[PDB]
Amino acid sequence: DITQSSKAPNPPYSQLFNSNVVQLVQNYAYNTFLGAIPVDAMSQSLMNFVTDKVQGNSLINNLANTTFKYQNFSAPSSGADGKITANGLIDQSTASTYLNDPVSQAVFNILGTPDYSFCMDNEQKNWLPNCNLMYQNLVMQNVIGTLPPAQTSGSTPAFYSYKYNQPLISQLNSNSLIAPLLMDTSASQSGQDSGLTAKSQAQQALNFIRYASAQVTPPSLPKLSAYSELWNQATAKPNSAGYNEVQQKQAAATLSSYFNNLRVYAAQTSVGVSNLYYILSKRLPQNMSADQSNANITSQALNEFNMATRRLFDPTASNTPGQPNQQWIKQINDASPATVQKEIAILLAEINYQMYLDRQIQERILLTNSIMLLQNLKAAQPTADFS
Amino acid sequence: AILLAEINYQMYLDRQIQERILLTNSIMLLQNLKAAQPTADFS
Amino acid sequence: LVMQNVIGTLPPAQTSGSTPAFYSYKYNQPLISQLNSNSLIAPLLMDTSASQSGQDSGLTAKSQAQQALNFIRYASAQVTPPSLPKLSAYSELWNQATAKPNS
Amino acid sequence: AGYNEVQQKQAAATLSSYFNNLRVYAAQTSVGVSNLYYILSKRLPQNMSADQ
Amino acid sequence: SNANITSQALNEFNMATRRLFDPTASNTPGQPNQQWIKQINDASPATVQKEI
Repeated sequence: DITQSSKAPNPPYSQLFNSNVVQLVQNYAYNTFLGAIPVDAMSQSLMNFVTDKVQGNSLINNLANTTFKYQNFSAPSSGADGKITANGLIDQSTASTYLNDPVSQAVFNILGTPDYSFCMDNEQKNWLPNCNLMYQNLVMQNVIGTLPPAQTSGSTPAFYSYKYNQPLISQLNSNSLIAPLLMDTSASQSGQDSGLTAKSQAQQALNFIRYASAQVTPPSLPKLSAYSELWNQATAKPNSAGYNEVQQKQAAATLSSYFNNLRVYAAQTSVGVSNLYYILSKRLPQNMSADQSNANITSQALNEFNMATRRLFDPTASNTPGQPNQQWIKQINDASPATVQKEIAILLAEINYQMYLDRQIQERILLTNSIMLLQNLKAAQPTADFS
Repeated sequence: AILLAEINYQMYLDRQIQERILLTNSIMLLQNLKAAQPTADFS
Repeated sequence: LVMQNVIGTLPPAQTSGSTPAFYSYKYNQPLISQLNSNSLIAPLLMDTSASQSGQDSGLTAKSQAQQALNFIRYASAQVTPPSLPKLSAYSELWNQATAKPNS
Repeated sequence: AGYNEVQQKQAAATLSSYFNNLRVYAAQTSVGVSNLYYILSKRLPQNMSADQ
Repeated sequence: SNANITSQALNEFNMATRRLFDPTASNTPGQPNQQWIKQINDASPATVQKEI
C-alpha cells in the first residue's frame, strides 16, 4: 500500500532477523558433528580426521572423540558422578586404566577375556586362592551381582518380583537409548548395589548398549591345558627336541584357525557395537566454550533437533505481540523481501547439511548390511570333499 | 520460506526413521553373531 | 600358509615378560585398532604416512589407511580362505571326468 | 555347611548364564517392541490446549 | 609440484558444511573471506539469489 510513509517499515530492515544466534547454532552444529562421531582411539595419530595437508587440520583433528574425552571415559570412574566410563566389572584392564573408546573397549573385551580355566590348576580340579585377572565367569557374575533367590522373602526379593526388577527394566529398555535428546550424566539416583548397576540416565543408556550388544557374555577363550598343549606342539622347532613337522603344522593350523575366527568375530561384532555407540554418542554432552567455569553444553541430537525446529515453534521465543524475538513465522509475516530471501538461503543451507547427515546414516546402513551378509556367506562356505 | 522450513523438518523426521532402521539392523546383526560365537574346542 | 602369515608367531599361553600372552593388553595393543570398525568410517581422509610400527609378527598395519584396510580384510573373512579340493580326490575325479568314455 | 567352591562356582556360573541370556534377549527384543510402539504412538491421540 | 590432495568424503564434508562454519574463514569483522552467514547478512538480492 504505497500512499503514506507512516505504515512503511521504519526503520527499514535488510539483514537477517538475528545473524548471531543462527551463526552460533551452525558453529555448534559443526562442532557436534565432528565431536560426536566415534573415532578409533588408540593414538593421537590414529584419531585424526584429516592429515597435515588439509587447511584447518588442527581444528578438525582436535574435535576427534570429543564426547568421550569430555566424559573422561578412559578414567575408571566409581559411578558416584554417574558419568559414562568404562566399568571395571566388565572391561578388561591394561595390566595383568582403560581404553579411550568404548568400541575398542568392546574389541579388547572380546579378544582378551581369558577362560576360567586360567584361574584353575593344570588338571582343572581346584581353584587358586588368588586370581586377579577377570575371566568370563568372573565378569559375568559381576554383571549379575548377588544371585536372587527363588521364592520371595522379606529381606530379599524373588528373581521374578517387580521389586527386584525395578532398575533392570529401565536398564534393558530400548527407549533408554533413542528417546532422550541429551543424556543426563548427573547421578540423581542409585540403583540396587548388586553387581553391575547404572547411576544415571546416561549410565542407563550405556548399560542398555552393553546388554543389547551381548558384551555381558564374552566368548570362551581356549582352556589353559589344551592351549598350552597346542602351543607347545606348534611352536617347537620340528625334528628337534622330540617333535615332528606334520603334526606341528597341523597344530599351528588349528591354533591359527581359532585365532582368525576370533578376530573375524571381533571385527564383525565391533561393526554393530560401534553403530550402537554412534547412536548413543549423538546424545552425549559436549563442551564448546573456552570458559571452564560457565561452559555451553549441547549435543549432536539436541542441536540437530533445535536446528530442525527453531522455525516451527521455539519455547524461548516470545508468544505475545510487542515483545522481541517472536516466533519465526510471525517475524516472516512482517519482514522485507530481502530478509526473507536471505532466510530462504539459510534454510537451503540447512537442508543441504541435513541431507548430508541422512546420507551418512545410509552409509552406516550399507556397512551394517554388507558385514552381516558377509557373515552369512562365511557361514555358507562351499564344501570341498566329495563323498 | 515456510515451505523450505517444512522441508527441513520433514528431512529431520526421515533422518530419525533412518536412525531407527540402523538401530534395528545393528541389534539384529549382533544377535546373528552371538548365535555364531567362535568355539574354542580343539578336539 | 596365508592364515599363518596372518597370525604371525603364535603367542604363548600365560606370560607377560619377554613375550606377551594371547589375552594381555600388550599383545593386543596393535590388534584392537585394526579390528575396530571405527578405523574405517570415522576419518574423512586416510593418512598414508608410516607414523607407527606394529609388532613384526605376521600381518600388521603401518598407518591409518593400513588400519582401515586390515579391518576390511578381517571383517570380510579374507583371512580364512575357503577350502579347495584335496589334491588326491580332485585328481581322481578329474581323471574320471576328463577321460573319453569307452576307451 | 557341607559345600565346596568348585561346585558352588560352577552352579553360580550356570545361573548367571541363564540370567544373562535372558537379559540380553529382553534387551534385544525391546528394540523391535519399542519400534512397533513408536509406529503405534505416531497415530495415538494427544490433547494440545492448555485447558482441558 | 602443485598437488592438492583431497578425497570424496572430505570434499563431501566441505561441500556440506562450507556455509555453516569454516575454520579457514576469518572470525573478526572487517576481514575478507569471513563466515558465509555474515556475508549473506550484507549481500545484495541478486547475490543471495545466485547463492540459492
